Amino acid sequence: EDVKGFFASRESLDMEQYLVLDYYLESVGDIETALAHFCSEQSTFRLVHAAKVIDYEVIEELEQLSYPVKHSETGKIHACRVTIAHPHCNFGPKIPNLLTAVCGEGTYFTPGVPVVKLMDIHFPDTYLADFEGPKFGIEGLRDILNAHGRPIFFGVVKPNLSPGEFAEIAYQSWLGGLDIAKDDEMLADVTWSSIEERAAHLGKARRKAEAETGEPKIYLANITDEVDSLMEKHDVAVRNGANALLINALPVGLSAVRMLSNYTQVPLIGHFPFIASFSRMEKYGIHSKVMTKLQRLAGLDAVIMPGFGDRVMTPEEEVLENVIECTKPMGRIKPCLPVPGGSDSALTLQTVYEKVGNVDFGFVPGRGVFGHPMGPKAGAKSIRQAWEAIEQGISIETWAETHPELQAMVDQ
Amino acid sequence: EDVKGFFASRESLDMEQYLVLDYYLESVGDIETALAHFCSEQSTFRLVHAAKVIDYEVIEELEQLSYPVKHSETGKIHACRVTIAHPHCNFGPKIPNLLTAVCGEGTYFTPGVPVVKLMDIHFPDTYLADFEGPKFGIEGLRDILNAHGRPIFFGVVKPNIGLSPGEFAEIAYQSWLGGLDIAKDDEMLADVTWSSIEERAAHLGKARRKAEAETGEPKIYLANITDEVDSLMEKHDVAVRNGANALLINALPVGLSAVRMLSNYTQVPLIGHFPFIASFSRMEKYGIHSKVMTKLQRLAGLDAVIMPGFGDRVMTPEEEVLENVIECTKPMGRIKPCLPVPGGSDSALTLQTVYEKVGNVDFGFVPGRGVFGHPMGPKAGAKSIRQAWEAIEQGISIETWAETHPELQAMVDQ
Repeated sequence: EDVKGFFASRESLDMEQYLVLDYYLESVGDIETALAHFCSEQSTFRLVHAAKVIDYEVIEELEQLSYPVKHSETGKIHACRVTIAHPHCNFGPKIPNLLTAVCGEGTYFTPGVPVVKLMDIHFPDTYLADFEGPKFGIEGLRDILNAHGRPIFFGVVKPNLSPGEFAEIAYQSWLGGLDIAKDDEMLADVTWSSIEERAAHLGKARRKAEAETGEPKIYLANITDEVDSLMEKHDVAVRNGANALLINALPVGLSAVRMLSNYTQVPLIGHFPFIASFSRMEKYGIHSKVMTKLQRLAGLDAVIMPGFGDRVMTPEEEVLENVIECTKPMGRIKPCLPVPGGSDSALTLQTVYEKVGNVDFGFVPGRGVFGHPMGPKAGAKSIRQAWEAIEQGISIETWAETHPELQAMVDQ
Repeated sequence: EDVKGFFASRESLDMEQYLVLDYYLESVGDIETALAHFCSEQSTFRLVHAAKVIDYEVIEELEQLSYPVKHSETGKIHACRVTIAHPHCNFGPKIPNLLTAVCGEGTYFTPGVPVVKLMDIHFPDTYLADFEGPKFGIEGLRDILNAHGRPIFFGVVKPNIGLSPGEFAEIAYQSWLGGLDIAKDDEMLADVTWSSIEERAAHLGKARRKAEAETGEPKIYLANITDEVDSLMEKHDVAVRNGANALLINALPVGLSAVRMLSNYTQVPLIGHFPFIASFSRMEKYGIHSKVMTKLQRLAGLDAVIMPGFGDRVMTPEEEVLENVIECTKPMGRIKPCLPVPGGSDSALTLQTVYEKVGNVDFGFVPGRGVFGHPMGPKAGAKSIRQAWEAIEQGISIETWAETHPELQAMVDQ
């Protein structure tokens, strides 16, 4: 009768053979018993195949679960933070198998553990050695744009229009200094706007804008589609002048992202639909930073994510942790570009740069580029003017005094 | 203000062009304003491309959101049930594009609507006409097993992980001799180094064909082929050439779109398991109802869907389990019904209850206890399941039947 077979010191294990997982959970009844059950349900106690508790913290006794969950369990309720060593031989370097083991039936259906949140995953170099990661990363993107020492400026072309109407809006934004003009993540391959039609027009406007400005520009085409169509969509879009591709990572699945990443001739950027369904509860589900880390592992060169601003429904601390997962060392896996999209404009650029602490982010003005009173071109110009005020250590308001496009933005 | 441009009568629309979505939500501020914003964030107003409110019911005023979400909005909080017509021309017959539209950025990040649960999807026949659905479904599985007028009996071969393919094979073989239909891989044991798909399948395939010869009855070896999307077809071909005659996939981990791809390729029934689904479906008032995922799995082409089942220790309410059961079996255009497999705290002793709750024999039964851990072994454990079924058919109680049936009596004893 042995709960203690699911407990090990980190020092006693060959940690190259284990992933390290961090969970929040609420247990019912004897704590160590619940934790062994949790370990057993996610694995087997085979010495080679059991997941093992390497540390835990009891936070507090609770009078009640945080969320009502049907359970027949009897006993004291405790909140716990738990660290588990999980042998990666059980699943291998395969994203669906990883998900199955660390957030699968054992994770959420262990008797006596009704409330669980997967908080972090740490991968040893041995495990990472079987993954490719981003082909391009931050520095591949910067090389394409010849954009050095500054944030990367994104524009979501509004509205969503015929390929030729879209095209002239995008063209103006690039002329005024935007790096990347993208499709909305809800705008892929449809009847009024096929990927073939859109990509031809946008590719022509992109190469024209590169010749008129003397600077590289990116057309970011959304190719979200059925898994069996993604390679063909890549080929149509690239042939026509898209030089970066957007994918909705969770709706297509992280394994599909990995396959497209191995194929792609151009940077891939991931958007965030679906993730909130399992990451919003503060004490249940999967931390959004785990997903950001997984998208990077799968090979996205940039990750669009919720950003800063009081109207964004993700805590600021959580945004900053997602930012770090994109940029931090991870074996030989390239860093990807964090693109925190909040209630942003020329007026919020300084705040975001200050919160991030470096220039390795993408900025997406939600308003005041395409909504700017002087047009899309002057809206893009106001963003570049605000960046230059920041480089000079001058206030936005002082800079605006001599730069009319930025002044119009301060006016609203 | 044209809040009212996002409101329509169902009768004013050509409903063949819309999906019908049911949401629970908690709005902040003016109700109809929050609803129009919700509609707009998920779509645009263009007469062709806007999602529109066709009905809503204000349930109550709340003092506080059900969960404490970070939000700036101020105002009266209301719980609402809302019915939205969403034009399917925006996304087409494409599972990832569907998910992006109805549970994506707009769904969860509309200002003034911090708490949302997607409760149901209804698809018109027009939209269903571009999907295949299950190739085999319930009747294709019954035809393979020649199992009619009874549930389909599953057994998860256990000890689950860390066994030899030859060790695995003997236990599965006894269980088929005992009367089990389907011997399955663990959902956490796919293609790994001490137990490759090629070695398991060869051994299990040989035992299945022997058990068919020994019993005179067809038997299924259900092989777990969960893997990276780009390997699934090759794993299908290895398992099938070795004697797996059905394949198990973890649907959400591989992605519903990859399931659709394998369902078009497959020569054998595909069965979906449920890992991951709970991370978004457990909150009573947030995320996606599990029945939506069951419906989507069916649409993607799974022939059977393993799901939480009945029993006090199962962390899914009974009413939710029964809703999932019906999503598998109900009319859905020309989409075949799939076999619901509600896996609970089950044994020979709980079979009558499940039959009673379901109300027909179109389910899979998965004992958790008393088959492989039956005092007399795996053959006697499978036998006790079949004896319990026979007692149900005669309208005799389990304990009366057990008097003359030793294998069943042991289970009554424990």
